[PDB]
Amino acid sequence: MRKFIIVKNVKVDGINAKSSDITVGMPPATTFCGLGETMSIKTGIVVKAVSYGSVKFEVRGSRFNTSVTKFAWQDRGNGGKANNNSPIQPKPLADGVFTLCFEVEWEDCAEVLVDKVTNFINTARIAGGTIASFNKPFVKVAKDAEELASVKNAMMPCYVVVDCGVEVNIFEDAVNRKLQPMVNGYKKLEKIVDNKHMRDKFTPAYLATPTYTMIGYKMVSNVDNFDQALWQYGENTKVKTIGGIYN
Amino acid sequence: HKKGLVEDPIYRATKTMFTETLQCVNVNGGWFNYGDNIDECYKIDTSFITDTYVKQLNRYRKKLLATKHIWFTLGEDQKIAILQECRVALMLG
RNA sequence: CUUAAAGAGUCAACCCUUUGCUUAUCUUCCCUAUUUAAAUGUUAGCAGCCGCAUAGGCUG
DNA sequence: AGCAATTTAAATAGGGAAGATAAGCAAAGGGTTGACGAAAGCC
DNA sequence: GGCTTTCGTCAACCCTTTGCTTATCTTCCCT
Repeated sequence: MRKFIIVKNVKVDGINAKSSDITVGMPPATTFCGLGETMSIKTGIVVKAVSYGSVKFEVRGSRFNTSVTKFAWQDRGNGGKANNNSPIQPKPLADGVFTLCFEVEWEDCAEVLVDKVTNFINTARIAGGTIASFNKPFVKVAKDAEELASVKNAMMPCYVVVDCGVEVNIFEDAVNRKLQPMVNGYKKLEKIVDNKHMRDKFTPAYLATPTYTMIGYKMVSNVDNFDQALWQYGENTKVKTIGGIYN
Repeated sequence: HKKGLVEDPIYRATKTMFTETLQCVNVNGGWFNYGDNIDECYKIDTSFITDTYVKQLNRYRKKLLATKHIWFTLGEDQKIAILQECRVALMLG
């Protein structure tokens, strides 16, 4: 027995489009799983999965180059060079209207759940982008599978993410089978021995290289199983769909 | 006259027990029609205090008092069916 | 606590000019629109004269 | 002061012409966006 | 003894010019 809260038409601008070194565009499912665990921390409603779809999404720039951001002189000790233009590190920006659907388990009324999600989203930040606007979130429940599809079709219109898996690698199949690659998680390289320059000193830290899976965009109504669009934190330091690989 | 209606999806998802569902039955489930004359709707006179009404209320309340010890020994299924019978007899009367 | 955290792309402008889409065409033959039937619904609310009446009565 | 009838059939065919051309210029700019390493005054 | 400023150091490209998908609709039935 499943419960969901849907925030439709989440207009967000200033999204850090740099998903990884080789992916620029839509934020991956690690971003929205991070947003889900962020509310698990601030609001206390513990979130299993998030199904996110893109209503609108434009990467700022041309069709072959992204619009770089005019950097500001914010480091310490480079005064005197501040009159000249700051050097640009690559961070593409994008705008996106999203539709989010969080699997939550809740025991109180739907009004306080909607208010808690609204108070989170008013202080949230989708992929480094300020949430410009969002409709009032609404609670829908998936008692059975037809009710699961009711929740699924309540995200209309949006293009959700379905996992199609890695056959050999990322570049090969992106040309061959023409699917989109995105960060489904990370791979740990080395333990980090210096916790002085970090957010926490006690949380263990690892250098990571983003693993990618290959995904497709399908409209949420054309997705047969809603579990193939709900991304959640898998126990391989990755994220994964509940329904597995989309067929 | 009519049963309360619960619009809440989480409440419809989770509520199972007798009181634990009944605590979710609010005034907004059909009773609260429009709500602009609430203060006149809750200023009340007490002209019921008569002979036969008070003795009937006392004898029935004490009847309930004496029998409610078997009510807690019932199961959920019993409570639901017994209260359905009580509601049916109440609309009948 | 989401490759989290952060960032002003600004400016400027003469698309010019020119032009022959002309030419000739058989639309054409054919043929049954045929047959009915109450306008009823009171189908009219008038003309004088008795009067102060545009109140009320009478006359045919 | 509303009442206005029903069915039945709507043409078969033959044609939609090719021949020509479809300009040549000249432009299309760069100006900022550099981090390590190394002298070298300076607390 | 670092420390913060400014000047010197080290380079060198082969590019390509839209789809990705493509929207949540009536049979029984009796009141």
